[PDB]
Amino acid sequence: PELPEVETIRRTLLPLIVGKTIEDVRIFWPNIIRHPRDSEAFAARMIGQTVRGLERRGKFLKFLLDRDALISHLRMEGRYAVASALEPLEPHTHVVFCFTDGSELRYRDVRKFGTMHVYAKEEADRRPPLAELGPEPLSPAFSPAVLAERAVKTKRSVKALLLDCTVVAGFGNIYVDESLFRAGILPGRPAASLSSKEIERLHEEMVATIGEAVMKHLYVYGRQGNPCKRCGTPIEKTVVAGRGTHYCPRCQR
DNA sequence: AGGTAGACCTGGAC
DNA sequence: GTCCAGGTCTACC
Ligand SMILES: [Zn+2]
Repeated sequence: PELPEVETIRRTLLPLIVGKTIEDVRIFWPNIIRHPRDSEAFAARMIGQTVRGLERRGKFLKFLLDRDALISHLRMEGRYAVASALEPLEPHTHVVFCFTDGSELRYRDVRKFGTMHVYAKEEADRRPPLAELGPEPLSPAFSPAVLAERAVKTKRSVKALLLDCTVVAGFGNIYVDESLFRAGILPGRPAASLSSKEIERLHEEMVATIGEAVMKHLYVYGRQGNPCKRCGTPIEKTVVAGRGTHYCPRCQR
């Protein structure tokens, strides 16, 4: 899921698990557990901790327990559900946290691409994968100044810049293409070639793009061959930053 | 060795 | 048997 849907999961999951105490952890695909590397230590350390909170950083969910934080990335098709220990697990269930009240937090993932890392709370932010993660796009910490500073410094295309997780959190292929379209900037342009006016406009559209989605219709992403919604020009697709890239050659410059 | 490009977690679909 | 999905932390220099 994208950032806005991860925020929805964060908001919806929290009341279903807050205040519950872990009694067991069952792991059916150890490779999902990335820290501690030994999934046995992962399972053992969580036992007896109570869920106190659930936060989001970029696309990462951060489950706050007593001593530890569990940092979870759903990647492609990871999903969490809360259900009774008495019911059969659903297909592709790879990790299960059993609570003392007979309920369970289940993690399902067809591709097995998701990741889990557990650290002491006070360490989580300075260890992978959260270490280096850029500012939240909806936060004052993500500013035109910050964006301009990174743009003027690189030889990369603007798209490559915006896909860099250290620049800003939670921007992937879709929102990058959409933001660039709304700002009227071609994705293949050198980041350093953007005028201050363009940086300001891109910042504004980046914020509106994720902002409208987190609170609540694509212009270019996956619409190649179809008419642009603003000028009717056919949307085109190329490779930029080694990625499938969608844009309107008339609206964007 | 800082900045960058892009390698890699797998099952499902071709 | 081959290829795709893809964000991001690795690894290349
Ligand atoms: Zn257009």
